Amino acid sequence: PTNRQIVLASRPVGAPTADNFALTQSDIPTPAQGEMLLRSVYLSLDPYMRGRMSDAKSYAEPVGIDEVMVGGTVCQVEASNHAEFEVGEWVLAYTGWQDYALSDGEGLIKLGKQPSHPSYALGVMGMPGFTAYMGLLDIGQPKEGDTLVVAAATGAVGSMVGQIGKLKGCRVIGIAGGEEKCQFAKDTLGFDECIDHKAADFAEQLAKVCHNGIDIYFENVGGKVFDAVMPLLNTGARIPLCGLISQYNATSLPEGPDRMSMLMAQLLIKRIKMQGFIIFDDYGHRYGEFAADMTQWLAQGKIHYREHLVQGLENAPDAFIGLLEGKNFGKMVVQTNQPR
Amino acid sequence: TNRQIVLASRPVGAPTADNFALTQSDIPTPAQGEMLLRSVYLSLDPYMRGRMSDAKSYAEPVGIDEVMVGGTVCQVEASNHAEFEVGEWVLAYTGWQDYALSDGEGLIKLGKQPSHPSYALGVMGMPGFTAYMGLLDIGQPKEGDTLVVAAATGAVGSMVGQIGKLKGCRVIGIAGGEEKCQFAKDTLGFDECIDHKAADFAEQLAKVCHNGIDIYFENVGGKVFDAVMPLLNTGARIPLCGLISQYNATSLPEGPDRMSMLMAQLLIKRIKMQGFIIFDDYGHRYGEFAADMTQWLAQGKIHYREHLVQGLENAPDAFIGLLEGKNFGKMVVQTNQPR
Repeated sequence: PTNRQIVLASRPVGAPTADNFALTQSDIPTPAQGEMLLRSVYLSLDPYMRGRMSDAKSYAEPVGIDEVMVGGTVCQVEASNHAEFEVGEWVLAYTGWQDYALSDGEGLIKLGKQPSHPSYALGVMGMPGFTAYMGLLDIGQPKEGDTLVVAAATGAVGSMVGQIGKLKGCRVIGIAGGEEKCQFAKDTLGFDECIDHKAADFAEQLAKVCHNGIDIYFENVGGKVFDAVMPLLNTGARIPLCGLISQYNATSLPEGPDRMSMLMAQLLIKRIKMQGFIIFDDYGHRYGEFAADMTQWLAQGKIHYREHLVQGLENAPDAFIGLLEGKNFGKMVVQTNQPR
Repeated sequence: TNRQIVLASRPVGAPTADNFALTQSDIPTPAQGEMLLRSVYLSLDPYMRGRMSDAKSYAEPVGIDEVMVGGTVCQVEASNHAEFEVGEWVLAYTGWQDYALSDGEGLIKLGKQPSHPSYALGVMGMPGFTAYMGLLDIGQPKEGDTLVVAAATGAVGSMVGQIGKLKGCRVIGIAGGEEKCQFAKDTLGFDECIDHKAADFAEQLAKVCHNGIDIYFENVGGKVFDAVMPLLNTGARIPLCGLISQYNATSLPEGPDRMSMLMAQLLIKRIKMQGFIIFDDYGHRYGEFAADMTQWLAQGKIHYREHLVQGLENAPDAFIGLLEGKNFGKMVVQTNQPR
């Protein structure tokens, strides 16, 4: 009768390794009046967690040494003394890489006692879909005929961005690692083109398919991908800035002269809006509209959601390492437990 | 004769007199549906430094032996348009010359006998409008926002700070040397103004920006932005209007590449950085701007300083003086006595 936990053993140096994570046990905490006990079924693994393990200054305190790794979870209520929550109720929570956690109410019921595809609340109906929706529609502001480019195209956020872009009237050009993912983005995700960033002539290929330039670049990756994108940006382009995965493993900045002023020069001469956003901020007023649109778009067949499910909490570290290596196909989720 | 100041050679580093040549040409003839404009006032502005360089930009570089570009206040010497009558004052973009042809694209301002017509190059023109569009549409100031703007006593910067103040911002200027900083505070209504020549500039800025920076109106870039960047708040906004500090640069700064550090900061602080060029199509906004600024002027909330230099042939030296920061207020050159 134990709460297993994956904790941060040490901060990664470059790419995370198994040694950076430790599996530990703890007595199941007891809900103390007005609280409830959540038991996890699904755990989301996402690229932004790499940043959360690092000491870099960020939007949140880094995960402490020997503290439980953080993350979104789909749980059911094991026991409740809240009691606006009944036992057996499924919930979207943020309880991290463990079996159990206490909660004073902050999640959202999803979708009750017997929901269909509850793991979807971690993907298309959850944070990655909402990230795409908010970033693309509010910052990108797609118009009919806009050219939209997004990297990590077959990943959770990117695939949502591309498909929402397509239904909003964009020409959609993906960027992804390897020909199989590029072919999947075109064949199944409805991308107009998808360019392999591993190709020796990656930048020329991108330029070739973006023959009318780029109006929206949804930024997930940074690094060499953004370097290929930048010269193709159109006047009045928009750049929703969501993540910079390519640099999360860096231990130093690139050599060579400082190009920071070149970025600023380009934003000016092309009149570009570049805007960062963090999806965990207070967008409560927007969840409902998002949920309504996405439910409709899924039903209309305009959204294809791919899930990558790994069994076992103890496999979360290797799965997470696998995710960062690009050995994932679609949104990565770990089933931590059999449901009750 | 139509005198012209032409680009003789592209500047290397700071412009010199040799980069400019004075030439003459026969006064052009308006050919039916056209008109002949005769300049009275010529605007001199920092962005012209960029127009002289070979750099890729929003506009084609000024050609060698071509007439220098710029906003002008002219009157109609002769018109066959003829929605324009002779003697009518106009805001145009005819550059550093006495005369030029026009098929109508300017705006009548303010008729045959306007008050302060040179103001259409300043508080009521491009610098005022630049400040207005950048600050209000991109900056979106709220009461209590801390606004920082460099080149604080320059034309755009002065307007940004004063519009910022009347929108409820705490306004911190940045300028070169103690006199401009004192003038910004005493005459332009800046709450503070920090000397960017000070060895502890960055700490001085941090000291007065004790609750951080919510809006940074970017005119300058370089060392100033380097001091600003760590002080930016979550949700900050950065209207990007110019980068004067690098207009003289012949190479990129040394040291490792910080492009990814800027991008990381824009993400973790959820910042909006947005370039804009004031010569784009904002025609639909001109009336609202003129109306708002007329009101703010009447309300005593806007102090406009003009620096008027006599003689077209002094435009090169005046402009060089402007870039050296030897200007006080908006630089205008009177090219001719009016008719």
